[PDB]
Amino acid sequence: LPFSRLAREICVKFTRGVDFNWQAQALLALQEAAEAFLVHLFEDAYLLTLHAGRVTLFPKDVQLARRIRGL
Amino acid sequence: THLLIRKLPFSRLAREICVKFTRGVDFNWQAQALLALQEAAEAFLVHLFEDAYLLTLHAGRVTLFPKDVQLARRIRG
Amino acid sequence: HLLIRKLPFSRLAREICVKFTRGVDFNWQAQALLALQEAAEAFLVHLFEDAYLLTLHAGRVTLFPKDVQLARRIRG
Amino acid sequence: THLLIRKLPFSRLAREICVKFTRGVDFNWQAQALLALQEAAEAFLVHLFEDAYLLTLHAGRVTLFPKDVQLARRIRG
Amino acid sequence: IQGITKPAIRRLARRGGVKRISGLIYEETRGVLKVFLENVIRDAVTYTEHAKRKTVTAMDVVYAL
Amino acid sequence: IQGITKPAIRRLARRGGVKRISGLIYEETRGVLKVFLENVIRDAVTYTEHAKRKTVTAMDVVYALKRQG
Amino acid sequence: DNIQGITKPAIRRLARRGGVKRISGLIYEETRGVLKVFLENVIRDAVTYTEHAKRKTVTAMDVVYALK
Amino acid sequence: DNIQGITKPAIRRLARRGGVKRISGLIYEETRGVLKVFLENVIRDAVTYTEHAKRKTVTAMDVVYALKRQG
DNA sequence: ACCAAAAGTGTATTTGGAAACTGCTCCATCAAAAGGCATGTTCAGCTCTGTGAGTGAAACTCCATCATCACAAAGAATATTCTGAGAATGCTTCCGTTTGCCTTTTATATGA
DNA sequence: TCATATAAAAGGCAAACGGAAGCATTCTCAGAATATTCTTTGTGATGATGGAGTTTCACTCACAGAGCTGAACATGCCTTTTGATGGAGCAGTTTCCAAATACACTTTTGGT
Repeated sequence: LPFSRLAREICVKFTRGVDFNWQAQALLALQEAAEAFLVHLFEDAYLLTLHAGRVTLFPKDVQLARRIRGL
Repeated sequence: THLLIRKLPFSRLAREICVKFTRGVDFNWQAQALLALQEAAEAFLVHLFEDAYLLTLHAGRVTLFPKDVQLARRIRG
Repeated sequence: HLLIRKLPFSRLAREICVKFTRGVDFNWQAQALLALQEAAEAFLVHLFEDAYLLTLHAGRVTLFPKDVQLARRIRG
Repeated sequence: THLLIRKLPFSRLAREICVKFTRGVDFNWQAQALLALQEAAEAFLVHLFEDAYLLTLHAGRVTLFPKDVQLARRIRG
Repeated sequence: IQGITKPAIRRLARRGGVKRISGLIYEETRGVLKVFLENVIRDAVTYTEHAKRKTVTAMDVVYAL
Repeated sequence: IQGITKPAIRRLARRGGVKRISGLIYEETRGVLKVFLENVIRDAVTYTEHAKRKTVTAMDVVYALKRQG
Repeated sequence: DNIQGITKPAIRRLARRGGVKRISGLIYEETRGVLKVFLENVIRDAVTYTEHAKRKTVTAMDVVYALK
Repeated sequence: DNIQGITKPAIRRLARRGGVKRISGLIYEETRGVLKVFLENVIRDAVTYTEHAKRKTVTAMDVVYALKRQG
């Protein structure tokens, strides 16, 4: 999806100027980093949920998995 | 400016570790170095225990089982 | 769990201590034997996973002896 | 042994990386230390290539490809 | 308005090796993605307006972490 | 030595927020403290060796801690 | 007969745990050889650590130290 | 740029000493990146040691100790 | 334009959150006792600071030689496709080893 | 160095369960042929840049002496340490239903 424009609606707010042209490799790297972050966070949260005995995820559990590490 | 782990056992543990890894003469330890080491080790243990306690609170059961502390280290690591 | 039978592992450990030719030196504990079992299995699984990754890089899905040989050589 | 990369460009790179990405203030470098660093980098690169060409020849390709270097780096620690 | 969709969350989660996902976690995933994107764009804008160049993207964004 | 006995660890956890502490955690606490010290002492002694000295000063251990992360 | 204890399906299941899909026939000999070399290394280190102390009875501490 | 100080013929010569025969054009950038990472680590550790000794200059002892630490 | 894909609406399934029970092991306290830590002395070598001697590191200029771009070619090697055949797998049946459970057995710590 | 005991360790028996043989199956990998690509090789320019000789001055470094301070030891007494029953809160186990997730069909729709 062209979610890139929706992502840039907040950066253009901070820049107060014309949106800069981002390379295709730049968007690819951003998407890969986002996927890596999401998969790492989800795996970490699921580990502690299964430790608690549950099988499904929860907002509290992913919130804890985020807060335990650095912010 | 407080500590709660006894000074002599910690000092002798640190000295024996230093002698163990380094196969040289006994490295003299300045009395400030051991105190700072105790401060750092105490802080690290307190933070690890705090994070382990968070795991138990989310799991309901409070008793700190070693699975909790090892999992907290795994997430921290 | 442990993927091999305990007794053959124990007897191979006994004979590989016997090859040290220091007379009788076999004094085996359950905890020591299981710890060495776990360590050997972990080393083997690391070697196999790395070798399979390398041979997948090679262009074959199977595994061959020259995979594990050079994987061990590169590791050290 | 004789050095492969010319000493001046490596010196420039080392000085700029030290002064910029280490938050150090105009550190001065010793020519012997810099030569030691150049030797270390050259040895590391030649050893990495010696390792990677083993993978390349293993894959049946007489040439060398970057994926070989990434894989060799991944295997080696 | 919202560019984050349920199959997008579920595919990545299943890639992560989870089994079941609550439907109540979509808002939290949107929030964590939002803070992450804010962080990366803040680093990028810092790197672009601190460097002389403006149009190019500084690849040093990797070394911020 | 591992002279860090049960009441010391219990009091440490008590200031750490722990109310009830299991009896199986003393060994793991000793192990984690031992490995943490084996790392910090190693780095600090390497640093002081670099300083061409034989005694160890709080500067060396603070440098080692900063290096550890 | 000594190395016959390590049986062939053990190699297959261990490779399966290692993520390997297929396993060729010739791999068994080199698998047993690398097992032998790793065993002799670790047990050499364990026996020299056990000889460092005056008793000939090994302990779990000796082998875990031998790992390092 | 400064990073381009490690010229392509230098990389080719180093590879020839390494024993490779044919070099793909993509490997130059990857080799530059690997060298950059390795130099970053070694320089960081050597500079840290030099700051420990409280000197403004870096000596061969600092770099050799940094190499020893690296592993 | 247009076709994959996500949203909406059901629909059957399911696992988790609470309740009730049970045993289990951990907090607390008392006693004591006793082992180990805090305190105080004494000596020596080690660090710290200074002080000057030497030296080498940043800055400079100039020349020569290696990179580099550009060119064309070329052919070596690579990616691709098609084919078969040995080997790797699956399944079944038998059989030989393993493992829990007892039953001896003796090497070592403890005391003297 | 001797008693010795005892707790870890060696030895035997039945089951079943994983391993072995062998055959049918397939399918992966090795081989061959080929279009394609992209790396090499050679060479002219060449000027772009790295190497060599000179300086100076900021700095490192070797040493020397003064202090102190850390290692080692003697002593009291107090936080630790076992044990002890209790006990008592709390972790592990079992049921149930119900909201909530997975799944299927369809339709908008928006991504290319």
